[PDB]
Amino acid sequence: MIQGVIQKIAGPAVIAKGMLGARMYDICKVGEEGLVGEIIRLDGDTAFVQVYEDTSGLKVGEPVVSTGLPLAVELGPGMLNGIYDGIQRPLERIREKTGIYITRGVVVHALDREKKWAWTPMVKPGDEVRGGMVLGTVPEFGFTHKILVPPDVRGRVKEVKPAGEYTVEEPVVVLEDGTELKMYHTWPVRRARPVQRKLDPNTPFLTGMRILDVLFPVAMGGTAAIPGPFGAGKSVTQQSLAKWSNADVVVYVGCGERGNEMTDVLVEFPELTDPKTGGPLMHRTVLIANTSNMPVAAREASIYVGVTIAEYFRDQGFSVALMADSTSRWAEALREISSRLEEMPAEEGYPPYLAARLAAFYERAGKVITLGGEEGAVTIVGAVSPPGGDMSEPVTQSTLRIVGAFWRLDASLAFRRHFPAINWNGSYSLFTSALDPWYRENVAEDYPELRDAISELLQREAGLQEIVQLVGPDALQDAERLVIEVGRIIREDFLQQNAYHEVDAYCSMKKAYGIMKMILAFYKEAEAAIKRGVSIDEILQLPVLERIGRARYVSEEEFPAYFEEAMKEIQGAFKALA
Amino acid sequence: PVQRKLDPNTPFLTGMRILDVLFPVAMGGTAAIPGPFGAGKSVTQQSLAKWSNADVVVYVGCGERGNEMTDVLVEFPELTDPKTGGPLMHRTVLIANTSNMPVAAREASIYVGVTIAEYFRDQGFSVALMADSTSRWAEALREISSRLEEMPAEEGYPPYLAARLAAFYERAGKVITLGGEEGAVTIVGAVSP
Amino acid sequence: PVQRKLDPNTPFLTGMRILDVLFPVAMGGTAAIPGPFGAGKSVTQQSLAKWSNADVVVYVGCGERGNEMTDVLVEFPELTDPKTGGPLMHRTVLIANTSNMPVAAREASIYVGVTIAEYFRDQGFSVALMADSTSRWAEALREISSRLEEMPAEEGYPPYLAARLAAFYERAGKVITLGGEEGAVTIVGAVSP
Amino acid sequence: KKEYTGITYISGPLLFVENAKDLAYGAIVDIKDGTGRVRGGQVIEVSEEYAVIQVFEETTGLDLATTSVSLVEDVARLGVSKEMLGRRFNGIGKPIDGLPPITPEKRLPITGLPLNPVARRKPEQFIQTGISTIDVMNTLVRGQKLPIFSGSGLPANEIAAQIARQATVRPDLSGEGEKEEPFAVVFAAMGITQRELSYFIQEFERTGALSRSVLFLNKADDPTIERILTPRMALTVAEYLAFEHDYHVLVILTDMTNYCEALREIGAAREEIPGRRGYPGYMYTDLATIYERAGVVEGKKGSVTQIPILSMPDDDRTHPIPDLTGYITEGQIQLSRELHRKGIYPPIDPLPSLSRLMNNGVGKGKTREDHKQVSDQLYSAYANGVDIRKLVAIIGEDALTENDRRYLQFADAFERFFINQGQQNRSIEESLQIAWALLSMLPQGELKRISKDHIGKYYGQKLEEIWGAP
Amino acid sequence: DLLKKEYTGITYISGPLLFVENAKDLAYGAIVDIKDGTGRVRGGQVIEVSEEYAVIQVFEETTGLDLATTSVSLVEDVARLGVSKEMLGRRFNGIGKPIDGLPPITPEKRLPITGLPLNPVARRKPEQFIQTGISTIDVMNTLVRGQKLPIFSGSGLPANEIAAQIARQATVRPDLSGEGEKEEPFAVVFAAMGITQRELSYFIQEFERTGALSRSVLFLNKADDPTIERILTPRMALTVAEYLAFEHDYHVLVILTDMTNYCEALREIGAAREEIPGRRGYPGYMYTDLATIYERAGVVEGKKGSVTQIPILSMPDDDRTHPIPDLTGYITEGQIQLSRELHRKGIYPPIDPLPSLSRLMNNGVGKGKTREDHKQVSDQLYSAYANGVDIRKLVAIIGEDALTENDRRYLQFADAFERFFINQGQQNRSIEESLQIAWALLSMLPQGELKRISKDHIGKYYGQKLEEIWG
Amino acid sequence: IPGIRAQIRFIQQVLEQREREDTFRLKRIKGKIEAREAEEE
Ligand SMILES: Nc1ncnc2c1ncn2[C@@H]1O[C@H](COP(=O)(O)OP(=O)(O)OP(=O)(O)O)[C@@H](O)[C@H]1O
Ligand SMILES: Nc1ncnc2c1ncn2[C@@H]1O[C@H](COP(=O)(O)OP(=O)(O)OP(=O)(O)O)[C@@H](O)[C@H]1O
Ligand SMILES: [Mg+2]
Repeated sequence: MIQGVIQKIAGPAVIAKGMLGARMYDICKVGEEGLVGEIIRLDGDTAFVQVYEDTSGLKVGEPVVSTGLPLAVELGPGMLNGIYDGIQRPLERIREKTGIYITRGVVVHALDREKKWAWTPMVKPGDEVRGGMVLGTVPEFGFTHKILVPPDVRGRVKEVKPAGEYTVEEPVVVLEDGTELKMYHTWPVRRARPVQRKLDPNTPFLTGMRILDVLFPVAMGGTAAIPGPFGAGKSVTQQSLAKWSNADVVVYVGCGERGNEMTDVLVEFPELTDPKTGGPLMHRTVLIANTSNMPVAAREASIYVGVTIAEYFRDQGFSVALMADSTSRWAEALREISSRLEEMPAEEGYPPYLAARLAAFYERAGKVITLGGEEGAVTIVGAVSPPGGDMSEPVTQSTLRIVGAFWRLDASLAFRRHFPAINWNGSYSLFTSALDPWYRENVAEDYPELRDAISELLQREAGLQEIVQLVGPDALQDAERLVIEVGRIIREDFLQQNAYHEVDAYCSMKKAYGIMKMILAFYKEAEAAIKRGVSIDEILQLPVLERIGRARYVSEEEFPAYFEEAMKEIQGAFKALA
Repeated sequence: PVQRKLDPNTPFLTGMRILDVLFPVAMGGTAAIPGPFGAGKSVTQQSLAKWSNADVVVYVGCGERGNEMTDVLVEFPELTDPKTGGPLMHRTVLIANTSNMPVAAREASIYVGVTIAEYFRDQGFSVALMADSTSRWAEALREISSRLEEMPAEEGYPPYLAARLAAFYERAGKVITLGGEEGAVTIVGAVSP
Repeated sequence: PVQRKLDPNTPFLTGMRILDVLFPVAMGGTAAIPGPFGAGKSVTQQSLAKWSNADVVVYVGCGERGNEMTDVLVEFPELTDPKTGGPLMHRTVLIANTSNMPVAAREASIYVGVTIAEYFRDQGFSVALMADSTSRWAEALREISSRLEEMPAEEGYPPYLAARLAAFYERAGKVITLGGEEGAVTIVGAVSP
Repeated sequence: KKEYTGITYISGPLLFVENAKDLAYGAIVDIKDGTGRVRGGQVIEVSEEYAVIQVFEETTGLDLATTSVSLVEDVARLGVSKEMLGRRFNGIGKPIDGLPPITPEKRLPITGLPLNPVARRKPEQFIQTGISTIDVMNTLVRGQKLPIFSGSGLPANEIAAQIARQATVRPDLSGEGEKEEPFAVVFAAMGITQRELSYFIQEFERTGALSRSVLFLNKADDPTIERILTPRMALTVAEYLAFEHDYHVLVILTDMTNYCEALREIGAAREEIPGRRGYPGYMYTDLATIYERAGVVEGKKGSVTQIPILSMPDDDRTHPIPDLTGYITEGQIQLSRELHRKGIYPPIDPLPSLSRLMNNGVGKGKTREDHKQVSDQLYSAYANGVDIRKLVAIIGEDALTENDRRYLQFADAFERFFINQGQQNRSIEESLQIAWALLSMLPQGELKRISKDHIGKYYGQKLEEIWGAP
Repeated sequence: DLLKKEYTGITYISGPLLFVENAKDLAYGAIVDIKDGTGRVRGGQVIEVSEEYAVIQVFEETTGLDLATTSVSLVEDVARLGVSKEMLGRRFNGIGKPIDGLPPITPEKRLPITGLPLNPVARRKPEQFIQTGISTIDVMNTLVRGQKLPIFSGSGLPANEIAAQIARQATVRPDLSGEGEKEEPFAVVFAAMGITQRELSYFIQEFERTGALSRSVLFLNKADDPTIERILTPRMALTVAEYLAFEHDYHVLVILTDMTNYCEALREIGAAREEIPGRRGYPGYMYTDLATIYERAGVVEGKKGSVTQIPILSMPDDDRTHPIPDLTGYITEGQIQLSRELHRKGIYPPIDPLPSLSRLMNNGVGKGKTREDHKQVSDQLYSAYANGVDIRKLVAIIGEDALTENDRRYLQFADAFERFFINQGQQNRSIEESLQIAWALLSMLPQGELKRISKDHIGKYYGQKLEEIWG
Repeated sequence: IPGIRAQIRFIQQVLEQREREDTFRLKRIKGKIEAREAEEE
């Protein structure tokens, strides 16, 4: 195979000579330790290699071999309830071999080769086969893992194995041409897994958070971005999405972030429950951890590994949520490598291709009909980390032009310990109009109008706040004061939400609808009272306000009775005055 | 070349009382007008063309929009010279450039205009030069500078912008030609920030 | 070299109430006095050199006016030492590299001044070092780095400016001398943002 | 034909090829790899020692030992035909609707030539978009460039689709006129997402607008060079139709912000020092070469009109893209976030909107006689109303005089019934009727900017005429 | 291994960089000795290797180096530090050589200074509450054992005093947690990067007063010391700290005095190397480099030791948007940000709680750890202080006469907060005292405004007046 | 209003300075690569 030697070592970058014939974006083994790398430039006989591990100690003259194939992921049973590195190495196995530290050059299989899986064949001899069709099933943590033909494989089936207990290395099915199909196949990460056809997003992605799921929703096949400065709550929001989202599988990609967050997920999620199937929450989760102090070149690989795993679970008919912990660190890694390549930068050091890469990543989302004819989806929720909190960075601006929802976080709110800490004025969604039928069917026939009424009230508050700053709250009339006060009620009792509570950490759609109805009814009553001359100061003391404010913490099961009583009490609190 | 430059001791009768009285310009002077939308800049410039005491009028649109350029190229033929009642264009040279013409032409527009004005001045005449949107010309200069990879000054303009502007404007003045006659070039430029 | 460094526990008396009361400096301390032009940096430092309680003063004019050095030379010979009662110049060392003198000599002036101050400290005196403009030393570094073609940090200054300033200021301190006597160097540094 | 195999360098989007002095500058090339896959590229530099190709799409499988380059075309050309109508392409002209490829009447270089200034003429006739706030207050005149400035979450795509489906000429309002004057719409989308693509396909298919439109859709995951080429091909087709078959083409360029970002990326890929704010120093000239392919020509019955739709990067008018677009174009239709959040669609704020050509396309013999004055009165009245709305929050409704209260109610009704027309297609007559109904609320004599005869003839109509069926 | 290979043939010396041509046998990252003509030996590290030459970053000044008599020799391929438990009580310099006159230490292991990533699977979740004795940290910005909680200081702000006080007062509360009651102290590793003599004198005097120099390792790079030696100092310190913690079951507290100086050294090297900068000239890899240091703290499953970091950095112009604080905050697990406004008013420790943060706080507070009302009390304190600041801004434009009664109560709360909770001087406040003060202050507000505190907690702790504590 | 105008002018000046420094750096590096190609290819 193509063999050469090292010419030059500068950080994660290795220049290899004697590599004529090496292909672009091929995996190569640098040095005697077989460090995995990727060819990013061909120059004469030379080849530029970015090494996915550390390079300290490497000398000039050590061998460099090209595998001949690009970065690939092993897809098959054995992935859920597991944590992987950026290039899909099981970290549990690495701890078993290494100690508490991650050492370089560990060769470990992505999927367990000894575990035995029960196989129920779905095909018989003489059956036609196409890529993506289902060859059988294999139970996995309460899921029915579907064995799928590789997307570019066809033919007829020679002999299917009888139902039994085998491993992923055994040819469960073999075709006429001699192709030996196993429980797992490999796929290049940088290639979008083919699908039959895309579908218009028309169902919501429930996140459990009121503000996101009500005012700034995201569809199942949708994409969202959550930018903010450090200390605003991106990680808490994304962990809440992992815990409480209505997806089937969750892929969490820790791209260049704190290792304590991955540790937190690993330690805590086994003690929690899956919202739908009721089992442990780690059974529906995959973790890709490439922390900040790990090799920088693998930050790029983490995103592709995560998206490919998500597309695989989508091809199995599931609905998947992909949580990219930081795309900003991916961009920073690209900038580092570009500096090693001595290229012309663009904007603040970023290479010209950053936006194309980001678009290619985000366009891999969506709701599809799989090649096998099921319906699966992938929802991407990426986080951006602008320097200084500035939203005019190239990464944040590029994300703005591709995502369907923008959850802008705010430093002023987080400083006040007001969470989720979402800036309402600078946030938006594009899936609201398309999700009206679903809301009418599954929440309430007038949910769209209540949501729009709250949007109207918040915009009225935003308009009046200019005058508030100019002259102060007392200078306003009574109706404007009521607009301000209802705005505060919405901020504190509806948009505010506590993630460390045993009740308010999750909110259903009907609970949000009930709270919104309570607020709208109160606003109408109070406006009428002001029209009949009641003093505004006397409205703020109506006891019903404490019930409206405490509704958040009511349990989900108890909520309907509380809400019926609250509507009765709202009618009473003004009816008595007459 | 000219034999001598003379002092500005004679007026440039624009025909408009406000300009000719409150803020007058001398023969061989220099003026500036901003162009805001709806301000009548077009009518004022056409009136300078019609009623000024200049024998020739050179009009330069360095980087105008296509529609403004067609407006000016459709209106000027329709005007009538008050002095003779013949077409005003018989004593006018029009230099027309649109935004999509080569940047070299848009930079050279004002120089072509000022050279032609100097030629008619040397023939013993009094010529009025009206350069519309010298800001677009400055934009052409800035693009050319970027193509040369020059270090800008201020809002990306090259550090020699003022030098070029002075070179263009100081070519105005009342003079005694090499033929011994008297002629002048009066420049009215427009700035559109 | 020195035997050991000590904790500043004696005031550096400047004769100016605001500095001596609200913002004191110890005898081996460091002070910076930035200000725009016309604020009183030079007058403040001259007053420090005239009335302070240092045995020796080393005044260093880097990239500043020559009239100031001329003023010092003309005036101090007819002024009295605060403590010893003799002429003021007899306790002053003047290092002058004015604005229009060679630029790279500013660095040498700073280093020469600090070294002479250290010498007199090693003789057991209390020495005040007045740097008239450290900004001009930074400018000299910037020019020399431009001739080296080094990649610049903020505002074109070389990325080691902070290190050089730190090394210069860290020569201040009250110390036990190699001969066992007690000495101090107090550096007041003017900055011209 | 002739294959070049001296590939000496591959890095990012560039590959160097030696002994290629026969490749013209800007020629389109094909790249075959070891697996036989064919990529595409463009010659970006030709020298006596090597040529530089810019590769569309990625450069994954390429190797220096099994890569060959062949010439496709010396000049990027587009095969245009009248059969293009009813078809959707991909930004380099390839069909993406599944239909057979067209047989061209001719092939034209996408980089058209500048129009001769002395061949132009004054725009003097209007296009009826069906939207009241544009038709009445910021009219559109054939040959104009009237961009839409929008924001991040605003519905610019929906407005684009609505104008695409509703835009028509009105030959009957211009004297007797000609009943048959062909009209076409060219819709150029740059860097759109899959959901937006599906939306556009559905919108064009449902109402039958496809039959009179040509679509050039470039996705955000498509190559950037295709994004740069898309507007040029759109305008090539538009010029062909207008100036060879007397069509009245309306061109919509969906996202010029995407085009500008792609332009900056391409410039940085060729080692160009960027200009102001990091954008190319020639962005002005490039935008001009796009925007100035519209107008009306002497002796030709056709015209080209442009509606470039750009998203204000951070709701900032001082940004390069909108500032330069303002230099080149004539006015702007400004979308307001306050109206959008208040629930008003289409959220066009008349106050910062301006149509620079409205005068020449409005008046007698084109529309109605009362159009200019009605627009002026609407503008002034709405401004007064917004002012009173701000003041009443501090002084109170009682403190206001009676005329001020009239202005308040007028502004509310204007927002509710004029701006907020939903998806309805309003003819100019219906819009003017609504305008007069809104103006009837103010007393006669406060209509200081409308002639007496117009007020007499059209004043008094109650709001019940349109309130019954809003 | 046992032989000395010497590389004459140096072709370049400029600033911090040295080029040596035929050095094809030098490993990337190796450590070398540079011997000049006079015999002085200077260090350096290989940061680029090729068949042409090797780039060496020098750790000292280049005065006296010539291209004829200068030579380069190898010390080791990977930079390792000799590590022994007997390093406690010793003072080392930036490159880890003794400066106290005692003999060089006999290593038990030679560990690489860069270290290795800690496996996320191996990590343990930090949950032990550390009582610092400072109310703003203890109640509202709780510090746990195994956390990276830096201090964001200014030019003249007293961050060093706060660090000394935290080291002096730190302790766990075994009684409140239910675990074994042990009184083992902290082992303090102290890394000074470009420290002035004034600050170093203060720190040394304070530690000597407290008798902590016996259980402390000091790595001192002063202001007169070479600038490029600062790249190694934090890594040496963290190597020692990790060794002690995860091989000898120590609870290590690491103080990194000035990370701004470290970042400046990084910028010097990167500028010499023509690295594409990020913002304000700092290298594009500064985030990764800072994470290689900060992320070396935590706790590991199945071991009793820990590492806790308290980095101190000075915000250049009190700018939180500057790259150094920005990246640090993106990496660390919170920050304690000082305020110059409170400093001018005389408040010590001048800690502004609104910009401060502690990520891991929720893991070390609550029932069974400190007390049940802790979290809600901190949330309510933030709410009330934010209201007070807003009302101050309102008064700045409208005047006190227009303030309603509730607004005046909030202003009075803000002033009392600043004067009695934030301002404590040098006093060790138990978490119970701090909670008591917080409660006495919250009692200045009507019962109903405490929306973040549960009704039962309000019943159990509301009402006590501030006079019962003082006066 | 004048104070906010002064603040705006200051911020705009700082941003222009940062842009100028970036352009200077880009010119340096482009010249570096060009000189590399011209001299040592
Ligand atoms: N001297 C004048 N006498 C009468 N009417 C005038 C006079 N000057 C201007 N006007 C009127 O005012 C209008 C001025 O606005 P208009 O839009 O026409 O200006 P413009 O000169 O074309 O502007 P710009 O050059 O900035 O594009 C003229 O069209 C005409 O209606
Ligand atoms: N303490 C003072 N008493 C009286 N006049 C003073 C005092 N300080 C400054 N001045 C006046 O201010 C003038 C300028 O002061 P000075 O020369 O010290 O400025 P500077 O801050 O050093 O500025 P520059 O950078 O221009 O040299 C002095 O000539 C004197 O007129
Ligand atoms: Mg001075």
